[PDB]
Parts: sequence; structure tokens; C-alpha cells
Amino acid sequence: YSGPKLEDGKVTISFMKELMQWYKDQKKLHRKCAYQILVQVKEVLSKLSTLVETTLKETEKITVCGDTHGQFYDLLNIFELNGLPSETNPYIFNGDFVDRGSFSVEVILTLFGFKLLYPDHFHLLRGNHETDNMNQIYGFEGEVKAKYTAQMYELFSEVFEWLPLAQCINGKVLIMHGGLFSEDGVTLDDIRKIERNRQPPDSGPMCDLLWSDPQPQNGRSISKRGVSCQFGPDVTKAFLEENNLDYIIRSHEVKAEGYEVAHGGRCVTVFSAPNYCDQMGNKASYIHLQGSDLRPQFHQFTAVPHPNVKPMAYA
Ligand SMILES: [Mn+2]
Ligand SMILES: [Mn+2]
Repeated sequence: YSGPKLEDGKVTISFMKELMQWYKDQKKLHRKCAYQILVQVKEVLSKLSTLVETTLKETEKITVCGDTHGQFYDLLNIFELNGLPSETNPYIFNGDFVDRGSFSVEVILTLFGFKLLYPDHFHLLRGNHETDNMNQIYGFEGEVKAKYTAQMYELFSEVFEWLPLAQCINGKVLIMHGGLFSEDGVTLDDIRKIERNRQPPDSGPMCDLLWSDPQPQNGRSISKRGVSCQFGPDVTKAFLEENNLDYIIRSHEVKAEGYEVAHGGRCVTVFSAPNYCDQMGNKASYIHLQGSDLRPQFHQFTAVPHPNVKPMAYA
């Protein structure tokens, strides 16, 4: 084995750079190293609140990405466009790191790598595809069993259980993968109290955060996904007012342009997987926010070449 190794059992910036090059060339990280990252990140994640609260001072910025879905070569393109993660270049990745794309293992161990290297500046939120049900159908379990073993897969499942469910910047912007709630009156305190180390239930606040979608019309509708609901602008407005927030950012739905701003400004979608599943032809984006001005600035990008492995080859 001539590949990437931890230094004194710990991630460093040169390990991350070597890892990204090894994966680019389609090589595999030794299982003992993969194991080391997974157990260390479980310990870092298990300490966090379900709601991560982050303060952006006035000269500080942060980058919010949406779904990446195993599109490793597009993940690399984000860091090329926008810079590597660092204490002065923080990132939030908003769920759905794995499934569908056939480089899910590469995406997730690079993200967990960076989370270990920059724990206060590199943030991962749980999406609905960081769950067993989804992984078993949409490729990630298949992929892990192929590259490692069922054991390694069970360890990834347990680490996903500790991913925080939402993030709040400056008590003003709330970020979550899916969206808002199927009942009125949920508060930031309620989110903070969710016991999140589990597979999500069929219903309730934890389920809604991962699974819900905005709709243009007022009210709530039964979801076309069969779980949670669609929520109208009136739901968003009431939630923002009670919680003293400006707007939300969520991901979870593919967008032709890479983003959407719904509910008159209040409900922004960001989606970071360009030409999704090699068929959608969509653009992707990420968002820049800054401490002196939290209004979203959208950056669009398109797909780069990747090796000839098809989407869901492992499902
Ligand atoms: Mn998704
Ligand atoms: Mn999703």
C-alpha cells in the first residue's frame, strides 16, 4: 500500500491533498485509514447540538453547498472554483452527499476528512439520503459493500446518525436539507432538543427537516414523496416571525439553474450536483454569505468530466 496515510493518526492538510489526488485517479483509501476517519468523526459529530449555531463576524464569509450525490469530480471542481476549505474559507454542505453518483465513497471520506481538519469551519448537515432506507436502494450501501465490507457500511450508518439536522448563522439564516414543518409553532429550541441519533421517524420535526418541500400556494399539502409535506409561503413567514429569522436555505430538489428563491425571498434552494445523474443537464450553484451582509450571492457552475462509471452502477 503506497497511498494516503494519517500523520500521527490524524488528518492534516497534506493528507487531504494526497487523498483528493488518489481518489481523482480512482484509487482506494486503505480500510484502516477509512476506519480511523469514521471513528474520529463520529466522536466530533456526537458532541454537536442538533442545531449548530454559528456566528459570522463582519469580514468573514461562508460558502453553502446543497446536494452533491456522489459526484466527486464536481466536488473537486467546487474546491477549484471557490478554494479549499480552511479557517478563512468555511463551508456548509447541506445533506445528500451520497447515493445516485458512483463516487459516493470518495465524496463522503473527503468531506469527513475536512470536517476532522477544520471542525469549526467545515459543517455537514444530514440529508434524507444519509439514512439506511435510502442507502440500501440508491447505491451507497452497494458501493461500500463493493469497495469495503458490510461492516464498513454499518459504521457509515452510525456516523450519519450523528450529523446535525440544521444550522443557524447569526440568529438570522436557518439552513436544513429538506425544509420546514408539517405543524405550526416549531421553534429553534425544539430543533436543538431533537434526539437525532437514529434513523428518522415516519413523521414529525426530524422527518420534516430531511424531507419537506416548499410549494407556491398558501397552506400545506401531502408530499408527493410520500413522507412529510409541502409548505406554502404563509408557513415560512409564520416560522421566520416566531423565530426572529430572515430566511431559510434548503436543498433537496434539483434545480435547472442550480438555485431557486421561493416565498418572495424567504425560502432559497441551493443544489450543488451539476448535470445530475449524467442526464439532467442542470447547472449547480453554491451560495456566498458574509457577516456584514447575509443576503445570498449565487455562484453557478456546470459539470466536469469524470471516469466512465455510470450513476447507480452500485444500486
Ligand atoms: Mn438529493
Ligand atoms: Mn434530499
